Parts: sequence; structure tokens; C-alpha cells
Amino acid sequence: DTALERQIASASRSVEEARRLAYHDPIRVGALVEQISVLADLRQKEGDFRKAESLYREALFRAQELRKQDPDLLTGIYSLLAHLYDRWGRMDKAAEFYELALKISAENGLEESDKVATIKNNLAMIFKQLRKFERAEGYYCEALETFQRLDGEQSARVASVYNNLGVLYYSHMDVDRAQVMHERALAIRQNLHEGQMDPADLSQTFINLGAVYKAAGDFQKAEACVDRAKRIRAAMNG
Amino acid sequence: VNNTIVVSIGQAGNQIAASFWKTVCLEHGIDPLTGQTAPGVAPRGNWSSFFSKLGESSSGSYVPRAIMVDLEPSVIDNVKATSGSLFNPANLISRTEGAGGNFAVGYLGAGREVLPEVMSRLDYEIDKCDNVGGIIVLHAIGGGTGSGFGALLIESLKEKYGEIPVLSCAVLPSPQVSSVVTEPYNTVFALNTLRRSADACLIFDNEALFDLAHRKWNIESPTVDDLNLLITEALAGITASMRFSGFLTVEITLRELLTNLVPQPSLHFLMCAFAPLTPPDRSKFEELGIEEMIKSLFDNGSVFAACSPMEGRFLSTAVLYRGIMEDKPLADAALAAMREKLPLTYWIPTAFKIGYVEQPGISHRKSMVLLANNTEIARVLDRICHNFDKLWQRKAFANWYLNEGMSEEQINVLRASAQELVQSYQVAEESGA
Amino acid sequence: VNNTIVVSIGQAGNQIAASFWKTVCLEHGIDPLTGQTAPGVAPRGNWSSFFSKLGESSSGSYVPRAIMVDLEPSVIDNVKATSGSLFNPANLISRTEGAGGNFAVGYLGAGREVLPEVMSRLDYEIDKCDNVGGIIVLHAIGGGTGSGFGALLIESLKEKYGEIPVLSCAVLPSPQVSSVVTEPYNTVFALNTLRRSADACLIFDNEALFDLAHRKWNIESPTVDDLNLLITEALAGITASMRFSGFLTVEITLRELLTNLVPQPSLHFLMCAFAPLTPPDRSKFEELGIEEMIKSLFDNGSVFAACSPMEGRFLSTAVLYRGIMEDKPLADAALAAMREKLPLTYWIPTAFKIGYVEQPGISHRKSMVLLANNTEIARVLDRICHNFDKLWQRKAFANWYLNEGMSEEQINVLRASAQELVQSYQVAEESGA
Amino acid sequence: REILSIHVGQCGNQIADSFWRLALREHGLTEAGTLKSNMEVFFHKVRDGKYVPRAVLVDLEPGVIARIEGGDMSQLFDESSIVRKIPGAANNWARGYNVEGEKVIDQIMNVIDSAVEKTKGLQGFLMTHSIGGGSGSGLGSLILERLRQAYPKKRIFTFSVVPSPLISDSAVEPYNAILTLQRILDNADGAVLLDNEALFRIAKAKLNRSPNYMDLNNIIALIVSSVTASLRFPGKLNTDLSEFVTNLVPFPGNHFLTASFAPMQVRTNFPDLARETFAQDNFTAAIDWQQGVYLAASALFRGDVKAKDVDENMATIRKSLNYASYMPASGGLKLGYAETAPEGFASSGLALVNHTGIAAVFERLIAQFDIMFDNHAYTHWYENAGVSRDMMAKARNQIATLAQSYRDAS
Amino acid sequence: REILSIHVGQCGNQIADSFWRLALREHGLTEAGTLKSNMEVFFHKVRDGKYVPRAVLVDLEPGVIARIEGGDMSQLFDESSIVRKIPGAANNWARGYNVEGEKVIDQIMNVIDSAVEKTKGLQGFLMTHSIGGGSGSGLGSLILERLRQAYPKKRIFTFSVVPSPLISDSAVEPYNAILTLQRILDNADGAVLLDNEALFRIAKAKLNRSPNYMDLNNIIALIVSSVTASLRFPGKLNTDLSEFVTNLVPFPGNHFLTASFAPMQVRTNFPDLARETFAQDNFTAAIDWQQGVYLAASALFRGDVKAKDVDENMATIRKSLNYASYMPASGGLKLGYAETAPEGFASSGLALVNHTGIAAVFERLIAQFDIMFDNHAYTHWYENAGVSRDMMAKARNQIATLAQSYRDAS
Ligand SMILES: Nc1nc2c(ncn2[C@@H]2O[C@H](COP(=O)(O)OP(=O)(O)O)[C@@H](O)[C@H]2O)c(=O)[nH]1
Ligand SMILES: Nc1nc2c(ncn2[C@@H]2O[C@H](COP(=O)(O)OP(=O)(O)O)[C@@H](O)[C@H]2O)c(=O)[nH]1
Ligand SMILES: Nc1nc2c(ncn2[C@@H]2O[C@H](COP(=O)(O)OP(=O)(O)O)[C@@H](O)[C@H]2O)c(=O)[nH]1
Ligand SMILES: Nc1nc2c(ncn2[C@@H]2O[C@H](COP(=O)(O)OP(=O)(O)O)[C@@H](O)[C@H]2O)c(=O)[nH]1
Repeated sequence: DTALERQIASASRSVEEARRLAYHDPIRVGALVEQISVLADLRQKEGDFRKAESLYREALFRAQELRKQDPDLLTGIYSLLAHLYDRWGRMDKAAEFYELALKISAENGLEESDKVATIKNNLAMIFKQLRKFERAEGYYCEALETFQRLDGEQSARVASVYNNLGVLYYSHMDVDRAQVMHERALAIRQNLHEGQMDPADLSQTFINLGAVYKAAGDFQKAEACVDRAKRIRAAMNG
Repeated sequence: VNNTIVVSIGQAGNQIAASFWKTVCLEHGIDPLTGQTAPGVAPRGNWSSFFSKLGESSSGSYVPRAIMVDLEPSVIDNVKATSGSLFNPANLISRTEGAGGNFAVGYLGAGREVLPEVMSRLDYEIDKCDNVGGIIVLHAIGGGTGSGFGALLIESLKEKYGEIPVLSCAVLPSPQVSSVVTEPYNTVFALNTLRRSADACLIFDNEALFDLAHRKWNIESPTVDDLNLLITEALAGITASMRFSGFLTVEITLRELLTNLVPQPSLHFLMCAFAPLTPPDRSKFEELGIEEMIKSLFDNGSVFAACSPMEGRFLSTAVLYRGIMEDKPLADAALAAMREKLPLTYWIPTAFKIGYVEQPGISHRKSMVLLANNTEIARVLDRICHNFDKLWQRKAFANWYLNEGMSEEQINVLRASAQELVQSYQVAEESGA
Repeated sequence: VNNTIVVSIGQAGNQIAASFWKTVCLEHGIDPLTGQTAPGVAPRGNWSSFFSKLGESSSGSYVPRAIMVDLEPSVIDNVKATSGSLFNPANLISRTEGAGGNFAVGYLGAGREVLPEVMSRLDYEIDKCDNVGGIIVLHAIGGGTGSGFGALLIESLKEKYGEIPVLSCAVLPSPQVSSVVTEPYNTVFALNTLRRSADACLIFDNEALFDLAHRKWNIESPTVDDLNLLITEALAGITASMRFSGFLTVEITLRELLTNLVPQPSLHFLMCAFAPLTPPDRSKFEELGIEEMIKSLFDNGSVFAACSPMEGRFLSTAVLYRGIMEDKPLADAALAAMREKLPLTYWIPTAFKIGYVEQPGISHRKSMVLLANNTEIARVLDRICHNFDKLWQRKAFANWYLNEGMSEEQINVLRASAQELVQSYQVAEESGA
Repeated sequence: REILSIHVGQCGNQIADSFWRLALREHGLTEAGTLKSNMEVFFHKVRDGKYVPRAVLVDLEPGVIARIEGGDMSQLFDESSIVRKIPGAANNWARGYNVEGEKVIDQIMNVIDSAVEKTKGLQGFLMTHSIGGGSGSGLGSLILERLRQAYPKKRIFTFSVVPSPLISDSAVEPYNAILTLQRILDNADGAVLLDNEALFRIAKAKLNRSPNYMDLNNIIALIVSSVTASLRFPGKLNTDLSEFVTNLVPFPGNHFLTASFAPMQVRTNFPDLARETFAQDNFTAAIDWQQGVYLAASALFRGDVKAKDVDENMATIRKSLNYASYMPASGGLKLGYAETAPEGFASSGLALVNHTGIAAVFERLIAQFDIMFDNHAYTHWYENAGVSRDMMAKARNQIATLAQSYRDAS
Repeated sequence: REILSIHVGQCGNQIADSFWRLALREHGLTEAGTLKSNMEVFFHKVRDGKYVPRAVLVDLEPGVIARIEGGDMSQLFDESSIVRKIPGAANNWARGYNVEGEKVIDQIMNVIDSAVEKTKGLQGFLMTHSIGGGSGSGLGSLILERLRQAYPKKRIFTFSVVPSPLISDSAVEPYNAILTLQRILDNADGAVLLDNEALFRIAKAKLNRSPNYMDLNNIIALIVSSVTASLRFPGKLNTDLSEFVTNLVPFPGNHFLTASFAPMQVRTNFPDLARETFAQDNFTAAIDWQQGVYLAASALFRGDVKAKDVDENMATIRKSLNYASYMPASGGLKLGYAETAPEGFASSGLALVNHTGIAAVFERLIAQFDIMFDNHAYTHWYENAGVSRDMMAKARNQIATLAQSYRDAS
């Protein structure tokens, strides 16, 4: 009767429908994946991670059986398993599965894709947690360049990688480079107002700039940032 | 009971009505190839809303109240080959020459020739009716016949009778590609009639009807056999309240439908939607409940229209449930969420005219039909108003409209009369915002 | 009046109680399929011993004081299909999985789950009682539910109340063939409870109940519809003193029955017998007098037990006459011959607790019920003690008892606690010789 | 004391299928009309056995009675006590009052007049409809005029069904209430406003089954019967229809009553039926409570309800209630009894409550009217069928007065 | 109490064509899935009429279900309750367990999990296969692992079909049993071992027609049904699936049961059905008899079998039987009943017999394994597909323990 049980019933029917559809027409694998992602999300929320894993493995087996191999699809499926492992707290496995995704893309054309830049960002973050700074920096830079070439410099995804690098540099106490990164993120994030970016990301940038300026000994600019973040978080109550 | 005539103009209207009377006869348990019912037993539902008793033997044919009008012979001769002795072949009027994307042949031309013969058969139907309370003209708003004679006939019928609803169940031009080269002309010439002398014009769009049979009825190439079944199942859905006198059937006449759906006399272009769009492959364990059909009614890719419905303001809405319902308070409470989710127009506090019909559909057990009088239906006609102007700055095709009897002064009126139509939702959008 | 609850555990106890409340309701002139009496008139006898007034209109249903407990759903759903609105369906508790010959599912398992729900309905019954003076738990001593939860419930009820008799009217394993493979286990696990925490355990045996319907009720195959009617007519015979306040009815409560029949706290396993065992084919000129029913009470093949009663010592005897008696001094003088014929136990000078009930039985006019607390009832349990040991030298089945929570130390206690039971008549046989 | 009944509109005639299947049960008649108590109230004695009811089944869209007089109940109603005409008062007040109303109103009145000249003690009109549609509210507004113009000294009780506050169920529905609630306020001596939102909820708690408008109407059809069952099952404290106007209607406008039923053969011990009768969730309207004090409540307890209990129960209930300041301490609540419960029940209860909360029903139907009328939002269907904006704003200015007349009554 | 079913392998799915055509007959449904008894056990109630079974038709070599879902039974099974994948677990355990098993096992489990989250009382798994092939025994060994790892507190009944003692029918078949009989011994709570040599003979005496594997499976499909028909046709002595583990499995290894059926609308007077049920030639395995004493027999007598007869019949049968020394005199045989026979029969019988003779099936499958493993005689098809000799000798050392565990149980 619970709200979550209702969401699960709905998501299960929708998955079962996509399964049957892919029985009648084995090519429709992409849509099965999408429906699975919603149900897998819900299973994670209730803590059934093995069920979520089974769903993605099923998606993967269907993708693997295609007569025309779709590496982009496989890349995406592996990245969903990687993210599942990450939320599960299986940090090594998350890195392993993002790496598998990247290897499939590297062997086919897909080096400079949307998925690949995302994966490299997410993988870089796991490497930060593994305390492998150099590997984290490398992947973040690659994600950054790819998003630069795909979207303008003026995009949410570019600013997100800037932000992530900022936190990386800040956490290894490279204050100078942290500053550059967060300012570049600030510059972009100001120029992008609509539903293409929520204002809570803008507040994080000020928050992060605050800690960077404070670490730099500029306590003035630090408080100015912490202030503007507070103004933003307040202004989203209306 | 409230009789209702289904006039079928043009090739696009006939091929809907070829499939519409396939449905309605099968819906009433009547053989769609002979007109006769099962021998000795009465037809299910209330037959006399659309039909007529031909022969008092209780096993004879039931002639539908339907005149099929088209200036090309091949369309109705296809129907005569695929109906048998069902229709009255005095109503199955055809000509030789056709119209061919020329409004001014269906309106002022070969359609003017059939108009003394067509109206001498509507007068045959209406005098045969008990008390007729609606005329559902099926046509397109794209061609020379359906948009030409459909503009002629409706202005020749409200001018004659006037105390009767004219629901012009019509098929708009698809914006993906035009099936006629003069198709943004022929709409605007019919948007004179379908705004002024029709009480409502139920639109349909061939782009959305492709997507709702490809993505929803999971087939590769949706033919016009299946466009005229998505429309049909909706036209056999809005008319299930007219034809059925069941358990708790909310018997909605056309006037009873249009009083709830035409707010003021220039806002009567109605979209439509159908639920469930489950394919006919017996997806029995994936049959949709009432809480989730309404979630599938109001998707952007769920209405039978080129526009995006939830990107604009639902001005008047009429959700026509049809089938076996177990849940009356779970009904209307899903719409209570949809009163919050959907963009409505204060300018109206509340508008959900809710029909129940206990008699289920043929293809579906729990079927839902929507009729949302949307403000986005000017955005379909904003495309048509723009595609008219690109073909009027050049003064497009030629003399083809002008040699038949129309004038350049008249054509600029009808563009303005379609501009008066598009602004009439633009009046009703920001004032309804 | 002294209220008395009939708890019905297991399939074997429910199917007796399915037929027991068929009898008792028909015995009180109450419809056994609705719970309501005949309209306007009071029920015959004293209804409130087993029943409860539901609705004060004098024509409403009388809910019996009965909770039916079984871990398998199919048994009580059979009762719900064959009782209507008679029972209180909050008392008709069922589960899904069942127990299945596993004591340690009914006792410590799925029966542990129902125990907060079962005891929350005994508390509903007892608080509804005027002053309850007995609890007649109907089960078997063979299964996983009746012998499992019946061992749980009785130890959960005297532990809670304690000032109330628990007459566990129970069905022993037949020695001819075991209906459960773990059936000599499950008895000994219930002979912990039915010796220690039950005030008496009225036994029944499916071998003797076959012979007393084949040779006596002269049918070929005695079904469990007729095993649960030989038991029933005896359970509706020992409770006729509880339910009837008639002419010279010796109103014997359960405590009033067990003070006469439990000599010391480890000698309360009682057999039973019924007279006449005349078949229901109206053998009117062969209806038995009181001088010859008592001759048919005490046959070796007349008790509801595997043992031979006259081959051992009747320790305490309670002959419950029930019906129209003309002859009080011819009564009790047939027992004066039976004081000489029968093997009694000095250790007791005399023991014949004699109930009269003027309200006759349904099937019989002059019916007699026996309750002989025999020393042979250890010889039934000598078989069960021996069949346990053959299945414990091997350490039979498996982990099935041990994985649920029981221990090998505990199982050897309960074998000793059944050895303490069997010797407790072996103490009372040779000392009573 | 023989009450005529009128069942106008699809909403009213669907109650007539519920009401005349409950009026036949409480009087103990079969469905054909013959004998299987004052049976003279609802039923005209045609012959020795057969009792034809005093109902007009006045209706447009003649498929509702085709359900009634098709299946199992064709022998019951007299067919000179009906009207069936197409078209169907197209959810449009001006069709029901003016266009397709004036076609039938000569037939309605001359069927009422052929049913009240068979009477021999006419007292009331249990006119059953909704204020939502175009037939129940349009022609229901027309019958109330013509019946008061014909019988100005007889009590006309309107048993309306308000539009739901939950959603519409009809687009032009807040127009059709105020055009009808005018004529109820002008002609009817007391109206019972019922609400399909509360009729959904209370039936949802009643049945272990999702309701339908046959199951909803059995709440109404008991309330329609329980109001007029101290008139036909006399008992003690005989409350006729003349005492639901003098007792429950203090001011000349406040005559819109909110009726509950309890229990919701079912027995109830009755210290809790009075707590069930005057439950705030058992009243069949979405009336206001946090800003609502009663004016005059009623309590018709039928069946095996003895009058000693209300000195302990109902005096306890009236302390729990909230009355106006100008109502006395233990007073303000009239009572009644019947000597016979409804069939299926053993002790029932009713509570006509005149309350300031019913102005929140009125305030909703004006706040919907406020936006919808000034922007002409369905107005041209009235204008092009007889009824102008002058005639419709004047309908508002009485209901805006009426919504104020309860706020003046606090 | 709603039993999921899994039909892995060509042997199991061919039983599924026999079983779900007998489960529809005993519940009285048509072949499409709609209604023509506890129907909730095998069938998921999708709609009011249509009952979709709780079966996964898990399979490699997807031509078996092409027979099923091509001809007459495509409307019955749900196609989100299936898997069809090429290649075909190439009569090779390592293909079925590791190579083409890990491709489908994420889809198998998430179809089981989509079928047991629709339950509402899940109790068991009637997982039907063979221990002979590569799909029924390879992927059947994989499902048993993943299902016990997912549901460690639910009874998993494996309905195997042993390789024939008569000839092979597959070359590498004694490898595929011991690789599977390991995982049955480790995960499944009780297995029914059936044998196509006995299924040939008993069907040869049944029909006046030379059998085929559709006619052989109707012996199995009754045994698959009769085990779980005291669970759905309740009757008296309700034997659930939890009582086939506590009663029939004494030691934690001895859970391989030899099931007969009798009679082999057919009526039987029943002093001779018990002599037909416990005929040594009616047991469906080539178990040992001259050096074989039982452990624990069962007797599920369905239909018009009244319980008085077993006091005279079954007590006579158990004297004729040979039990272990540590089983009691009249005990050691559990019983049960159903109130409904299978369609076509009027009184049936089943006998799950746990017996030391089933170790002779094990001793055969080790004596075949003994020569065949040490000489690498088909081993490289496992080695070059994931499964080493360490993993395969360890499979032997449990079954050589298991073949000793019955010889320790005498
Ligand atoms: N839904 C539907 N639309 C059609 C069909 N056939 C044609 N149309 C559309 O109808 C429009 C005009 O065709 P039509 O009026 O039949 O031409 P006319 O016969 O020359 O007047 C075209 O834009 C087509 O897209 C059909 O069978 N179904
Ligand atoms: N008298 C009688 N005994 C029964 C009946 N059904 C079963 N029995 C006996 O009861 C014993 C145990 O069955 P039961 O307790 O119902 O099993 P459970 O439901 O798994 O606990 C068996 O040895 C049967 O011989 C019946 O209807 N009447
Ligand atoms: N209580 C009740 N309400 C109904 C029933 N049928 C319809 N309604 C409601 O009554 C309102 C008015 O509809 P109605 O007056 O029947 O339309 P009309 O007959 O065409 O005037 C609608 O908003 C419905 O929600 C019914 O049987 N019982
Ligand atoms: N009882 C029965 N046995 C079969 C059937 N089909 C094949 N078998 C036997 O089952 C054994 C295993 O084959 P199988 O498991 O179907 O191969 P797989 O599906 O490729 O794994 C073979 O030795 C066959 O003798 C059948 O329909 N019924």
C-alpha cells in the first residue's frame, strides 16, 4: 500500500512490457535498458542491490546477443552497473566497471562521446576516493576537454568538471589550481540561468570558492562567497 | 434516442468512415459486410442513435445514418466493395472528376453540383430521425474535397438547420510533410467554415497518429488502415455516450458535449486522445488501470495532434471513460492530480466533463477517450497560418483558386479569419494564464 | 453458566470442530450454516455455555466460542465455505505455509507467529465469557500443527490463566499405519505439553474409530466425515452436562469432570467410548436399553483407542448418560455388575462419575458416553515411545527439528518426559493391581 | 399526509431507482408494485394489491428510465407518471429551463396534477435531483417555480446533489448550481444538499467495495426515506414535513440542510450511533467545520431506539456540537422517532443539520462563478438559448446574499 | 502457498508441455489460460478470467518452446516468463553453467524475481529438468545455486530425469550428472530422481502403444502435480512442501526421492492401488532392491480415497516393505490425501520413497565417472569452457560421499 511499493509495481509492469516487446522484437534493447534503470533505482532505494544488479546484467546479456554489436549501448550498461556498485559502497568494483565501459568505447569509435566524458568524470571521482590523485586528475582533464569539444565552454557539464577538479585540487591542498577551477566554474555558471542549471549548483560553487579563498588567506572574499551562497539557498524558498 | 448523422466527405473522411462503420456495427453486434444483425436477436446497445430500421423483420439490414460524399469515384467504390448491403447506396454519392487539392472545386465547383443531391439525402436522414441532435462530418482539412466540400456542406447545413451540433471530426495537415502541395491553402479556406459555421472541429494529425501507432501499437509502418483505426476508436469513443443506454452511462449528446467544451464561439477546435494505446496482441498482464491510463492520456506524445499539449493551456477538458470500471472514487481523483499537473486556464475554475459508458470497446476492456480543447491548437494552426503566408507573399500556385470563382479579396479575408482564429486562442492563452 | 471455549488446532482438530459445531448448533436448534436460530424463538438448552449473543434482536447469529487455528489455509477456508456467518471470522485464523509434520514449525515457527494473534482472540473470548471454566482444545497428537501449535497453545494458556481446565480432545496416531512419517516424533513432543500443562488429554485413535464405524455403523469405508462424527458425538456427549440445564441434569463442568477423572497430576490421559453405536438407519426395534448399552460400552472394541481397555486397569471412570431415561435404579446397577466385571484399581475404592442429561442426542434417544481414565493408555503410548526410539537410535529424519531451534538435549528430555508419562501408569498399574 | 415525489434529471432518476427500491422494501412490497405502516404516503392505491408510487420520473435523455422500465421495474411505475423526451437538456440550464423545459413543463404539471388530484391529503414534494446538470438543475429549477406557483401552501423539499468540490464532473456546472440554487431559495421550503465527494467517502467506509452511483444513492435513498419516515412509520414524536421548516429553518434563507445517516440486519447499541450520526465525517456535504457553528440540527432515530437514551446520548452530543450564540444551552436540536427501521437495518439515524458550513458549499460555487461568469467562460450557451447575463448575475446576487446569510447567522 | 516453477533444459521444457497441459486440466482451465480448488498455486491471476502460470520456460536451443509457443499454447505462457538464447548449452555442463549460463542467469533471476514479487505466499520451486544434458543439468545446476543464494528459506524441489542405465543417450552424460547432483545436494531441499528406463517400461505397460517422450512425461507430469496437489486440492492430511523435507529426508544428504504413480475415467477399488503404488516395478527409477531397504516412504492418495482403507491397506503394505533398522514397526510411512483426482482418473496415488536404492543410481553414475574422468575422456570440453578437473573431482567426492551416505543409512 506504501508509496514505494506503488512505484515498484508500476516500474515492474513497465519493465515486463519492455521485456515482452524485446521477446517479439529482439532489437528493442535500448528501451528495455531505460525501463530497467527506473526499476533498478527503486530497488536500490529499498536496499535490494542484488535485484538491481540482476536487472542490469539482464540488459547486458540482451545487448551482448545483438547480431549487430552496439558498443555504445554496452558502454552505457557497464556505466549503470558501475554507478550501482558505487552507491552500494563497492568502490573497487565501480572503478572496474567504468574502466570496462571505457575499454569498449576505446576499441570502437567512441573515444569522444557524451557517455565517455561522463564515465571519465565519474571514474575520476572514484579514484579521488581511492586516494589516487594523479589518475583522478588525468581522467577529469580528459572529461573536461571532451565536454569542451562537445558542448561550448559555456555549458553545465564543463562547469561541473571544473567544479570536480576544483574539489580535487582543494582536497590535495593545491589551493592555486583549486581557485582557477572554481572561478572558471563560477564564470560559466553565472551565464546559465534557466532549467539548464538549477541554482543549488551555483551555491556549491560559492561554498567551494569560500573554502578555497579561506585556505588562500583571503578571508574577506571567503566570507563574501559564503554570504552569496546563503543568499541563494535562502532565495529558493520564495 | 438522440440520432446522429455521420457525413463522410473526402477520401480522408470516407476512409475513416469506412473503418468507423466497421467499428460501430461490430460494436452493436451487427455484421459490417451485410448490415444485418445476428438472426432474430436484437443488436446490443442502442442502435438507433446511428442506425435506421430497414425492414421490420428484426433480421434485416440496419442502414447507418451516413452519407458518403466524394468527388472521386474510387473511394466510395472501395466502400461499396467492402460494405455490401450495409449502407444506403442512395447516400453513397460519387462523381467522376474529383477535386484534387483545389478548395474551389469542392466548395464552388463539382461540390456545388453535388450539393443539391447531398442535401436531398441529409433531408432524407433527418426526416427519418426521431430527433437528430448532432452531425459528425468526417473529412480532412487538407484536400480539395474534404476541406472543400466539408467547408461547403457544413455552411450549407447550419445555414439550413442551425439548431443542431456539427462536430467536424477532421484531419489536419501533418507538419512533417504535406500530402497536398496546396494543403496550407486548403486548411485556411476550411478554417473559415470550421471556425464560423461548425459548432466544433475535432482535429486529428497524421504525424501524431503515426507516432501513436509506431511507438504505442508497436508496428513498423503504420498504414492508413491503422491511422483510420486510432481515429476510429476515438470517434467510436466519443460516440459511446451517444449510442449506449447502460448501467450508469452518462449519456452525453453532442450539444451536451459541446456545452462543456466550447467556452465562447471561436474556441471550438478540440484535440483528442485515447487510452490505453496497448497493442492488440493481448498484453493482458500489462493492461492499464485507471490511475495510469490517465497518466498515459496526458503525455505530450499521446494526443492526436501535432502540438505538444502539456506545453500549453488545457482550456476545456472532457475525459470520456468507456468500459468496465470497478473504481469510481479512484476515478476522478487521478484527475484531481491532473487538475494540479496539467496547465489549466483560470478563466475557467474547473473543467473535466467525465463520461462513463459501461459498454466496453471492441479492442479494449477499460478504454479512455480524452477531448481537450487546448490553446495549443492555435500552434498547429500557427504553422498553417505561416505556411499560408509563405505561399501568399509569392501569391502561390496560380489562377487555380482564382479561375474557379474566388477572389484575392476573399482569400485575404479567410487568412484574416484564420488569423482571427489563431489570435482567439492567443486571446485565451495569456488571459487564461 | 460455565462458558467453555473450543479451540481447534490443526487440520485434524478443525475437521472435528467443523463437525462439532455442526452438531452442537443442531443440538441447540441453531442453523449450522448461518449461526442464526429459528426466527423469534429461543435456542433449546443453555446456549451460552458454548455460544455468544451477537446482536440483541433474538433472531441474529450466535457466534460460538471457538477459535480455529491452522497454519494451512485450505482447512479453515473449507470451514468458511461450510459455516457461512456462523463463526466469528476474526477467530478463523489461517496462514499460508503450513507446518507439515514438523513439530518445530507449529511450536517454534509459524505457530509462534500466530501466537500473539491467537491469544489476542482467546482474550477476546474469555473477556466475553461470564466465567469460563474450561477450554477444549481439539487437535491431533500426530501432525506439525495440531501437535505443534497444540503443544504451544496449551502451554501458552495455562501459563497465562492457570485457573481453568484444558481438556485437550486430541487424536492419537493410529498404530496400524502412520499418517505422518514423523508422527511418533510429534506425539512425544506434544506429550510434554499434554502431560504437563494440560489438565486432561482426551485421546482418540483412528484405528478404533475405523472399527467403530465399520463394524458398528455398518458401512464399508468410514471416511473422515464419519471419524469426525464418532468423535463429535462423544465430544457433544461429554459437553451435554456443560450445556444443558434440564430436569435432573447432573451439570458436570470440566473441573467437575476432571476432579473425578484426574487422580494425580500425571494420570490425566482419558479414553472415551460411546453407546449406542447403532447405525442411523432407524434400527428402532433394535434400540438398546440401559442394561445392554453398558454391556456395549465396555467391550474391547468399543473405546475410541488403539488399546484393549478390559485387558488393563480402569483407574477412573465417568459414564455420562445422556437422554431419556425411564430407569434410574436399573441405571447404576448395571454398573454394579461392571464394578465386578471391569478391572478397577484399588488404589481407588470406587470411581464411576455418572452424569445424566435429559436432553437427548441428535442421532440417539438414549445415548451413553464413557470416559475411562485407563492404565492401558500407556500401552498406546508404549508404542509411541518405542516408535520414537527406533527413530532416535538412527537419529531420524534430519536437521528438520534441529534447524528450527530445538536441541538434541531437549529432545532427549521430552522422550524422558514421555517415559515419565508411560511409567506413571506403570507406577499406577501394579500399585493399582 | 401523502407525499408526491418528483425525480428530475439523470441524477434524480438514478436515485429513483434507489429510492423506489428502498421505499418498496421499507413498506414491504415486491418490485412489481403489489403487496408482498402508512403505505398511502408514497404509494397510490390503484387496486387492492397493487400500489403505484406517487413519483413522476420526469427526464430528458430517455435512457435512464430505459434502464428502470426495461429490466425489473417496468410494472412498478405508471407510464402516465413519466416524461421521456429527446434532446436531453444538454448539461445546460437554459436547455432544461427554457428550451427543452417549456416543451415538457405542461406535461410535467398535468401529470403532477393527475397525481395530486388522487390525493386525499397532499403534504409535500420530495423532489429529487442534482444542482449540477442541465436536466436536474435546469428543469429542476423550472418545476420548482411551476409547482410553487401552483401549490404555494405545500412544502417542497428538494433533495439536491451538489457538484463535487473534488473536480467538476461537468464544465459549466458552477453555472448550473447558482441558476438552480436561486430557484430553490425562492421556492423550496427546505433543501437537502448532498455531495458526491462525501457520498464517495462514506460509501467507501461502508462497503468493502469501490462504490458506484447506485451504491452512493442508497445513502441518499435512506436519507430521502428517513426524512419522511416519521410521516409514514409514526412512532413517538411524530415529525411531519411541516416541522422540518419551522424547526430547522430559522431565517427565511437558511434552508439548505446537511443530512447524515447512521449506521454506516445491522444492529447498533446506541450510545455510539449518536456519535456516528453526528460524526463530522458522516455528514453528507463538504461543509466547513473550523469556521462553522450550527444553527439547528435534527435527529430522526428510527427502529429500535427508545427515547430514554437521548437524554443521556443526545444531550451529550449537543454539548459536543457547535451552535450559534443565539441558540440555547441544551436546546437547538429537534428529535423524532419511527417505530420501524429500514429493511436491512435494526436501528437507524438521520440528522438534518442547518449549519453555516453549507455556505462554504455556496462560497465555493460563487468563487467558481466569480471567475467563470466575468470572463464569459461558458455563458454563450445560455445567451444563445434564452438566458442572459442579467438573469445570471441576478442569480449570483441572491446566492452571494445567501452565502452571507449564514455568515450573518453566526 | 503458491509454488513457482522452473523448466530448464529440453528435458524440463518438454515436461512443461506435459505439466502445464495437466495443470490446466486438474484446475479445469482451457489451453489459452482462461477459466473453462486453489488455483493460486501454479497460476498467477492476471485478470478475472485469464490465469498465467508461474513458470519460467528457461531454455537454450530455442526450438523446444517454438513447439510450445507455436502450435496451441502461445497464449498461455507469458513471454516475460521465458528465456530463449542460441547457442544451446551444448550438452556440456560448462556451457550451461558458465559459458551460456552466465549470459542468461541475470535474465532468469530477474524473471523469477518478477514472478515471486507477484506473490503473496511463495513456498516452493518445482524446478523441472534432467541431470543428463547441458542445459537442464548445466543451467539447472546454476539456477539452483542462484535461487538458494536468493531464497535460502524456501523449499527447492528438483524434478530431475536421471541418465538411463540402459544406454547413454549422451556421451558426456555421466559427467553432467555428478556436476549437477553436487549442486542439487548442496542447494535443493529434496529431489525427485526419475529414470527414462523406468519411464519407458511403466508407460509400455500403461499404453497399448510404444511410448514417446510426450507419453513418458505424463507419468512425470502427474508426479510433478501429485506432489503438490495436497497443497492445492487440500482434502484431509494436508501435506505441504515443507513436509516432504521434514518427513522424507532423515539425514542432511538423503534427499533424492523415487516417485511412483498409480493407477497405471479410470477407477481403482483400492486394496490393489496400494499394491500398485508400492510395486517395485512401478517406482520410476532403476533403484536397487535385493540390497536396498527404505528410509522413509510417502503416500499421497488423491481423489476418491477414504482414509479408513489405509489402516488395512497401507499397514499391510508397510509390512511388505523393507525399511532400515532404525525405522519403527508400523511407522516410517507418511500419508496424505487430496479431495480431487487428476482429470482422467478417479483415484490416484503417489509415493515419494527415500531409499538406499537410489545410491545404486549414484553408484552407477560414479562407476561411469570413475573410468571416464581419470582418462580425461571428455574432460577438455569442460576445461576449455571454464570448469577444471579440481572443480569436477570435488563434484565426485560429494557424490561418492552421497553414495556412501545411503550405505551409512542401512
Ligand atoms: N487519417 C487519414 N488521413 C488521410 C487518409 N487519406 C488521406 N488522408 C489525409 O487527408 C488529406 C487530404 O486528402 P483528401 O481530402 O482525401 O483529398 P481529396 O479527396 O482530393 O479532397 C491528406 O493530407 C492526407 O494526409 C486516411 O485514410 N486516413
Ligand atoms: N479424526 C480425524 N483425524 C484426522 C483427520 N484428518 C487428519 N487426521 C489425523 O490427524 C493427524 C495429523 O494431521 P494434522 O495435525 O491435521 O497435520 P497438520 O495440519 O500438518 O498439523 C494424522 O495422523 C491423521 O491421521 C480428521 O478429519 N479426523
Ligand atoms: N448521487 C448521485 N450523483 C450523481 C448520479 N449520477 C450523476 N450524479 C452527479 O450529478 C451531477 C449532475 O448530473 P445530472 O444532473 O445527472 O445531469 P442531467 O441529468 O443531464 O441534468 C453530476 O455532476 C454527477 O456527478 C447518481 O446516480 N447519484
Ligand atoms: N522424461 C523425459 N526425458 C527426456 C525428454 N527429452 C529428453 N530426455 C532425456 O533427458 C536427458 C537430457 O537431455 P537434455 O537435458 O534435454 O539436454 P539439454 O536440454 O541440451 O540439456 C537425455 O538423456 C534424454 O534421454 C523428455 O521429454 N522426457
